[PDB]
Amino acid sequence: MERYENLFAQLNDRREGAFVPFVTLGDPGIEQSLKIIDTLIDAGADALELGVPFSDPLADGPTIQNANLRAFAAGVTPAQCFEMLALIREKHPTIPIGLLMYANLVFNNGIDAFYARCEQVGVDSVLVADVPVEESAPFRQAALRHNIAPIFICPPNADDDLLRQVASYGRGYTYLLSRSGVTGAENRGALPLHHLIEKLKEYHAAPALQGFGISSPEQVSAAVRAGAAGAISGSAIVKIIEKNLASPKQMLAELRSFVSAMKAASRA
Amino acid sequence: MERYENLFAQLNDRREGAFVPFVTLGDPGIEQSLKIIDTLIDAGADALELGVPFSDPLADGPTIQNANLRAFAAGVTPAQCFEMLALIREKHPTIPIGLLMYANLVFNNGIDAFYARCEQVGVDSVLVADVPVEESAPFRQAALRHNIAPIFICPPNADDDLLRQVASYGRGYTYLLSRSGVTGAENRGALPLHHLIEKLKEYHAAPALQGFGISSPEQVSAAVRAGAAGAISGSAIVKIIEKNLASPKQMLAELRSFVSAMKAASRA
Amino acid sequence: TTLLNPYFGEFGGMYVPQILMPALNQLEEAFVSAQKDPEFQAQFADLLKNYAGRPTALTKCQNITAGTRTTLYLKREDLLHGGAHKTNQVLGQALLAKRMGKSEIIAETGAGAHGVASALASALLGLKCRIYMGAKDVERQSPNVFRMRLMGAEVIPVHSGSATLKDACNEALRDWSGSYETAHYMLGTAAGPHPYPTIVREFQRMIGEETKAQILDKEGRLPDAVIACVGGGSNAIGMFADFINDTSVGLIGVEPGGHGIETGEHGAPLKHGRVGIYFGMKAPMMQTADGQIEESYSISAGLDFPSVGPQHAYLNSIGRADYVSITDDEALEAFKTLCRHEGIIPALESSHALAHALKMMREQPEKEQLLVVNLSGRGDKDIFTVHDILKARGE
Amino acid sequence: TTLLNPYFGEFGGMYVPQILMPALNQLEEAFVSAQKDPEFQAQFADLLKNYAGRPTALTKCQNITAGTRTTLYLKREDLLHGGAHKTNQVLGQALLAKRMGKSEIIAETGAGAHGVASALASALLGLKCRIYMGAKDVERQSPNVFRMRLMGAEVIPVHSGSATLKDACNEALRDWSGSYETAHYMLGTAAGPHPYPTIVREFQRMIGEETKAQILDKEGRLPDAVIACVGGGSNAIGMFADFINDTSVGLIGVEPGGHGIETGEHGAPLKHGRVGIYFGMKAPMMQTADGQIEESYSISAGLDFPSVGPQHAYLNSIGRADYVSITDDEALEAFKTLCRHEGIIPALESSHALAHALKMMREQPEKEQLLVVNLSGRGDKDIFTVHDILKARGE
Ligand SMILES: O=P(O)(O)OCCNS(=O)(=O)c1ccc(OC(F)(F)F)cc1
Ligand SMILES: O=P(O)(O)OCCNS(=O)(=O)c1ccc(OC(F)(F)F)cc1
Ligand SMILES: *Cc1c(COP(=O)(O)O)cnc(C)c1O
Ligand SMILES: *Cc1c(COP(=O)(O)O)cnc(C)c1O
Ligand SMILES: [Cl-]
Ligand SMILES: [Cl-]
Ligand SMILES: [Cs+]
Ligand SMILES: [Cs+]
Ligand SMILES: [Cs+]
Ligand SMILES: [Cs+]
Ligand SMILES: [Cs+]
Ligand SMILES: [Cs+]
Ligand SMILES: [Cs+]
Ligand SMILES: [Cs+]
Repeated sequence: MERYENLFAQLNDRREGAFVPFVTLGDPGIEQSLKIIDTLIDAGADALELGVPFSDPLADGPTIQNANLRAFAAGVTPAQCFEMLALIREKHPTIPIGLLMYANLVFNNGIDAFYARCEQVGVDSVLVADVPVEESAPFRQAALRHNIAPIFICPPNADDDLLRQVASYGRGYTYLLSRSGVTGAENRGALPLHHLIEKLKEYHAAPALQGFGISSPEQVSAAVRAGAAGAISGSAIVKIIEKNLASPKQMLAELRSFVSAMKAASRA
Repeated sequence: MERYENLFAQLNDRREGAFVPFVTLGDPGIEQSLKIIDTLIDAGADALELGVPFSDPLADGPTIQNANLRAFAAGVTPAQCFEMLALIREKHPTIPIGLLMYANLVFNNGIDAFYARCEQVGVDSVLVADVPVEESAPFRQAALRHNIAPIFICPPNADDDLLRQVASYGRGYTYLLSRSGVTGAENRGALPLHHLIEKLKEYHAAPALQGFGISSPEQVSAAVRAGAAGAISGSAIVKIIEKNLASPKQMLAELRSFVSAMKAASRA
Repeated sequence: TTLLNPYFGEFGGMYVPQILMPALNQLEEAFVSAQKDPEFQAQFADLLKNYAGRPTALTKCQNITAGTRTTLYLKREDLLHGGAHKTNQVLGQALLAKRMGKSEIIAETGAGAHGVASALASALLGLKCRIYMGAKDVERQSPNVFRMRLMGAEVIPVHSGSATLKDACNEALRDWSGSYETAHYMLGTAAGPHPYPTIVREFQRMIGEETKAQILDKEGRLPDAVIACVGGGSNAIGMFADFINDTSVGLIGVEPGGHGIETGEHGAPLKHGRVGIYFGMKAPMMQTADGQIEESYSISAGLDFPSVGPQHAYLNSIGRADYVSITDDEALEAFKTLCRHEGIIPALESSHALAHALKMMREQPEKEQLLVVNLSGRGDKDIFTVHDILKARGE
Repeated sequence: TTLLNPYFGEFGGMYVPQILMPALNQLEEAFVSAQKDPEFQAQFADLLKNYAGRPTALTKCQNITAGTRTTLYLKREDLLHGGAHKTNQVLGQALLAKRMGKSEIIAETGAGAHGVASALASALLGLKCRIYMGAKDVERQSPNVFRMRLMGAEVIPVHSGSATLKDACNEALRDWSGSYETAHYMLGTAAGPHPYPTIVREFQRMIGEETKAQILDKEGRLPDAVIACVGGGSNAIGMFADFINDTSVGLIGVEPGGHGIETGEHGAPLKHGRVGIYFGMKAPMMQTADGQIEESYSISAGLDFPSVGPQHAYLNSIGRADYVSITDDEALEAFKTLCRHEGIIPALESSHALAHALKMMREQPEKEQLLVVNLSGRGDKDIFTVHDILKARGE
């Protein structure tokens, strides 16, 4: 979790929001995924959200459903993803690395052992998409025992009790959901979040990152203006992968251009 | 009916049984059927039983079912059959001609009118296969008004009441059923009929003709020995037609040979 | 002589070969005896309740009558084991066969519903069952043929005549003409020679009896009309019987109009045929001008009997019951309507009855009327037929 | 917080994204309220009786047990409208959707039985219904797809993941994640996140309640065991619930053994899978060694749910219920046996329960035992599958 604490302190000194891309590990193959991730970092990503391919990604729309399918077509396994994660950390000392998991992959060989492996490879946070706060205890406890931030979701209609729970239990960052539904760039959130942002700060929550439907520079700047510490973009990034499967060089060029633009939007 | 009275008196003087073939009118076509019928007569038939093709011949086995179907394939109608009957009578003054009908063909354009047409063309008897004695009144009354013998069936298990009814109501001949079931040469009757024959004579019934499954000379002689006035053979005759469809001359040759043999069996 | 009147006015009778008369007399005696036998009635009631599922629901259909003054109930014979009302009377007839000491069953079938009903009753009661079916029906009703064979019945294709239902009816009679000492002929509708129209009515009359009780309970009065489709007449006479003496209750029978009465391609002999004698009875029938028996055409294969039971012809002649027709297209709109608005897939046979009730409603939507349609069976069997029409139509 | 315990021992829970928690809390409140509401109970009882046909028969099957000391009854859920027990709980859930002010229904389906059940309930109650179905199931279940479309439902093929039932389960949850203010997710089995395992049990428990009353009436005692097949667990928990406190009554659940447990080609996670977290619950499931969800294989497409309801896993763990498996070949011998000897065509799902009862009998034919099999549905839908096996086998 300390990598997030350091990042947000540095960004606060630079008067800057964080820009955080999501990709699926191993999409469209292990080697290309490693190059994709290095490109995202070189182009300005402040942190990463990384998905382990799962057969049943029920919080994801079609863009990311298809990313999971591509990684499976390449034979990507969770073991290979942990090898990837170790290599990513070996290349990049300070960038916060967060995983997007589904519960079965965490529980499968023991929840404690999962978080112990995360700590071994140098992961900083874990968001388990199908574990709500009510079911979170063994996940958040294992996370904290292994110096991993458990990432909690704050829905746009969170009542005071939920805000207080997410504020108390979470570390690293608070995931500020743009809207109901599932991941995807085709649906932009239309609800003002600044009240939630203010209450999370009042309750000393981990800094908020807005996510879901973030696909444009103006949304990154809007998140910062509303008081969030930054923004996460997944589908828009994965779209670029999907569009450019036939040309790995054009794929990296377009990823660089997009991430550069999105990061530029966070400074100002 | 008088033609039967005269025939049986003449046969009694000749110490002879009657041999009576059945064929379907118009099987396998009108012209060939006319030649078939003249051959049966020339070869020794004492009387004829003639079927009008009907869509639903429910007292007939497959051999005669198929004869009906052949006549229909040739477009044979009841009107054409009555034209045939008029021509047959115009050729042959004394031979008794009996029809085998199903009820709907008799009722269709009026029961009285049916029997009036029979009298006009020179038919001598009508057997309606699906009218039991219980339903016979309007049929037997119309028959008698038009000098047509109504032919009644005596089953091999007839009780005294049935024997008395068939004896009282019938004229021409009494049809002595060989067995239960439907027409066909493949099933020979195995029940002794001489008791029924004796009771029919006691009750002054029309002379008995045994029918169903008669296919061999020995059965004709057995019918005479049991006290019947003769025997009817249908399927065996129709079989010869069916076997020889491709060769009308061989058909007539085989019909002549069969009828000659069967008639010879009635003398002795 | 007989114990009961074999005629309904001038319709009905016993037009079978002499050889079959003792079989009809035996069956009539056994039936009259069984009807007085409280062990027989109890065994029948047990099978109807615990094996077949009686009583069947009476469903009030609100969505399809919304905004009119029609109240419509459906008597749910579709819920009976086997999916059609045929099950009631085959259970009774199988008990009659046992009563007479017979352990074999002969049955006819067109589209296969009665064949399946005969085969299930025979399987339950340990009877050896053989079923005649026109070869053309065999070829087009593989699902029902396989059901009969799974239930241990022998299915014998019939190739004579037109190779359809009437030809199977003849074949069953041919067989029975030789086998009646050991086999019972389990006739599939309220037609044929006496005593079958009477037996089949009495073994279907629980339809109308239950309907009367259910409508007294729900509405406090009798229906204005009860409406049933008419193939041979069994489901309709089963619904009508208990209401015949309730002279305020309309009895409406619906024959298949096929492509339209005027086309000649229909199955409506009661109103558009000609009285003849066939299949053991004097009754209206589909026939040529010179008296050959013809097929009944309908979109619904179960409405293929080419005549009608004699009690219907009689109830019509005296004006106690009224008979109408419904075309293929009207039946198919009623099928789609019930699926979409009530979640019930009706047999296309039953859809003719429903189509007529829908017309009674739509024509006079401010007329207060309490109607019951006999939903004689379910329509799972018909979804391919309906699919194919809708596709060829471009829906 | 919740009103009811979301767990059965260590099984169950609410493993959904945070965004769906208010939807589960709303549904739980509406259910608890409805269960105390005598207007709700009366409306449900009315639909169950007059629309669906309850109570269902309890049939004593004499031919199949002849010469043994087994008495076998079949609870006839095959006679319910729709042809399977699924109809009971979809009627209850549709009433819950109305109670919450919703007029839209979302449902998942594998082989299509629950899709058809959801579509009929929605058509009856005037609800707009959309049904998710894996594209591979769509392609192989044209009859059920057409039934859903005739009933006015939208069927949406799902192409993600393995394009089968689990992927439709995900898609229904994805949709509900955005639409729950106006739409109710009508889950098709006694599984998923709380409160569904509890709701589905309570809306199926009339199966066991009726069975208890019917067996007290017919035999004067409780059964020695009640036996039900286990897909997701709804028909089995519906039969078991009212007997759980009758500790002398055995509760036997039968999972599909497919080609044989040892082949890995089966659908028996309760006994041969591994506990995981998926579809909103912690439960035994079919999964790879590294935690990817797998398909359940059975000859019976209706036994394709790749996990099992959490109450079954709990009843097993405490030894209150016992779970066994039956292979494709055992199920197919039970299907043929019931057709031939009782005239009832059982669903291949239900045939697994019957196959296990037949084994209990045959293995120990002098053991006095009173058994009830839950005949969860009819098998008309299965006659092609069975035909094709028998042909390929040369029977
Ligand atoms: O830009 P988009 O719309 O694709 O959104 C990207 C999100 N990817 S992620 O890893 O942050 C992410 C975060 C939370 C998710 O679900 C949960 F909220 F239920 F937990 C799913 C994915
Ligand atoms: O020689 P077979 O076995 O073909 O029998 C030939 C009979 N042909 S027939 O016209 O006499 C004839 C006589 C009676 C019939 O049925 C009835 F008894 F019910 F009335 C049918 C045909
Ligand atoms: C057989 C059948 C009919 C027609 O036969 P009836 O004897 O006239 O009742 C009607 N509906 C259904 C569902 C049938 O199976
Ligand atoms: C759906 C279905 C099953 C299996 O589902 P459960 O939820 O386990 O009951 C079993 N039998 C039939 C007939 C079905 O339709
Ligand atoms: Cl009364
Ligand atoms: Cl009680
Ligand atoms: Cs905190
Ligand atoms: Cs005489
Ligand atoms: Cs009369
Ligand atoms: Cs109304
Ligand atoms: Cs008809
Ligand atoms: Cs717990
Ligand atoms: Cs027994
Ligand atoms: Cs299963």
